[PDB]
Parts: sequence; structure tokens; C-alpha cells
Amino acid sequence: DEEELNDYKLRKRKTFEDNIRKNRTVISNWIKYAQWEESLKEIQRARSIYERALDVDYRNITLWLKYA
Amino acid sequence: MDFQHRPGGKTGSGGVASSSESNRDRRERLRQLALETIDINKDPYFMKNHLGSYECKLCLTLHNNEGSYLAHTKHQTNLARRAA
RNA sequence: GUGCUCGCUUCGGCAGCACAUAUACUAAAAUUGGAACGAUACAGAGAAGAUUAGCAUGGCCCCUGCGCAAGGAUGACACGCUCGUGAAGCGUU
Ligand SMILES: [Mg+2]
Ligand SMILES: [Mg+2]
Ligand SMILES: [Mg+2]
Ligand SMILES: [Mg+2]
Ligand SMILES: [Mg+2]
Ligand SMILES: [Mg+2]
Ligand SMILES: [Zn+2]
Repeated sequence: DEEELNDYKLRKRKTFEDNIRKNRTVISNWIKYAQWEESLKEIQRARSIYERALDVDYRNITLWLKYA
Repeated sequence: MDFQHRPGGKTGSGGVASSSESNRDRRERLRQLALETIDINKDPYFMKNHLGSYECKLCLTLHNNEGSYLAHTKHQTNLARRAA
């Protein structure tokens, strides 16, 4: 069950990274990736995702609001 | 020869279908269009038989083709008679 | 090693002087990790009927090409965002 969960998390992370690489400026993919990382209890991974999204576009209000 | 201005063809094609395959594809597409218009209209009188035939339960009438049921829309008088 | 000594002095040699001063990824190896994409098998050719010409657009996708040319299936890949429920703040009672 641990290997199946690891394969599911790898597939979800691969689809999230592919959706990020397909359209970088779409911030909803960043928000969904960060919320999925926070739902799996990975605080520093979601913090790195939010910091990458703020490096992509720091002028969005909702990125700061969701990360805070 | 003008290779970029010849009519377009691709290798490993298989060719154009015959009259029977095109006829049954047209019949399947007509069935799909009739089912799409029935689901858009949301008519509960349409039924498919166990032998696979269209039936109007409000009229209790069998139909050979999809357009026979598509023209069965009499049906208002039969619906008023079967309402009570 | 070569050449010469107001040498020691035998005639061989010693001693002194002068010149000549720093190669190598050091392997004839032991190792180590990456693989053409061919055989089989999976496999199956864009555009709402069918047969199809294509030009792009994006980048942790490349190949052929001397290419700021042209090809590689258009090289491939690349879709789903108008009301209530609560919370916070503000002003009136
Ligand atoms: Mg077509
Ligand atoms: Mg061309
Ligand atoms: Mg091209
Ligand atoms: Mg071509
Ligand atoms: Mg073509
Ligand atoms: Mg292209
Ligand atoms: Zn009827």
C-alpha cells in the first residue's frame, strides 16, 4: 500500500509539474499543487511551491493570501 | 513531379469504405442523432425493444426507423387519451 | 660523457675545473556506467461524415541538415472556468 501511495503521489506530482510547465503564468495550477501538498502534510514542500509561485508572479493577492 | 501539389494521401491507409460500411455508419450516426435529440427533448415515451426497435409507449407504436419515431410528434391526442 | 691541467704522477687510473640540470593524462591494465534501436511483443496516422494541403504558437522533448534554409504524421506533446452558507472589519440603533 505504501508503494501504491508512492506511485500515486509520483503520478500526481508529475501531472502537476507538467501542468506548471505547460502554462507557467496560470496561478490556479500553483494553488492546486500547493493545496494538494498541504493536504498530504508536507509543509516545506508547499512552502517551496508557494515561493516558486511568488517568484513567477509576486503581484497576485491570492498567492500571498493562500500562503499566509 | 510536383510532390507538394499532388492530392493528399498517407501510407498504410486502407482505402475508402464500401457502400455497406458507409450505409451502416450513416445508420449508426442517425441513431446517435435521434438519441441525442430524444435526450435533449427528454421524452419518456421512447423505448428500445429487446429485439432492438423503437417503441412509443404513450402511443404504443413500433417504429422501423429512427425518423419514424422522429416524425411521431397523432401523439398529442394519444398522450391526452393515455393521460387519464 | 667530452675536453684540459704550472696536477698525483704513472703513462692505466685518481683528483680538480668547464659544458651538459628535471620526460610522462605517468598502463603493455584492473576497474567503473552508460547505451544504436534492430528481433519479438505492446502498439496504431490532427482538424465534430469520409479523404486530406498545411503554416505557426510554449519548452527540463528531440532527430536529419553547414544552416538566421528546409524537412522529420501539420516532427511529437501541449483544454475547462452567473447564488447561498459562514468568518473578519466598518457606520446606525
Ligand atoms: Mg474528419
Ligand atoms: Mg512544407
Ligand atoms: Mg516543420
Ligand atoms: Mg509531409
Ligand atoms: Mg499531411
Ligand atoms: Mg509543428
Ligand atoms: Zn407517440
